[PDB]
Amino acid sequence: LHKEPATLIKAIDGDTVKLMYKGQPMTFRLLLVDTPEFNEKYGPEASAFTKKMVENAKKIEVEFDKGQRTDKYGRGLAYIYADGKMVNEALVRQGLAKVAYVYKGNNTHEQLLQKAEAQAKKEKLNIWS
Ligand SMILES: Cc1cn([C@H]2C[C@H](OP(=O)(O)O)[C@@H](COP(=O)(O)O)O2)c(=O)[nH]c1=O
Ligand SMILES: [Ca+2]
Repeated sequence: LHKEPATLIKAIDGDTVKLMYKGQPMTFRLLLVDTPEFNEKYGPEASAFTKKMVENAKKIEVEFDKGQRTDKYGRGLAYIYADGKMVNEALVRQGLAKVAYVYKGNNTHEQLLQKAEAQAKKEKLNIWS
């Protein structure tokens, strides 16, 4: 996989963010994770976590997997990195997202994220508390 540049337009929630990519505004949905909706428990905390990570970054990058790059709603599907740290993973490691939506051919970082989840769960963090 390859990292590509993007810039933040606006944080949205725990697992969606609006970025400018190749000069065009797009909503991205984070691969392989599910954060609670804002109205659900840990939703606000997930929103806040993602917002802080992307707003504080000097450099946002997008990394598409090998499969589908957009979902049926037109959202980009990618791993998102903030100053080199994967937001997807960081969410899972902090117990603010579950590994989820693992579809074959867009699952390159599945094992990485399952490992993060196992550690979050062992720590009894957030969703696992
Ligand atoms: C994360 C991801 C979501 N989706 C679609 C599946 C779900 O369809 P439904 O809307 O029919 O449930 C929805 C979940 O996104 P949200 O968790 O953002 O609601 O997005 C994909 O198609 N591919 C993906 O990789
Ligand atoms: Ca969600």
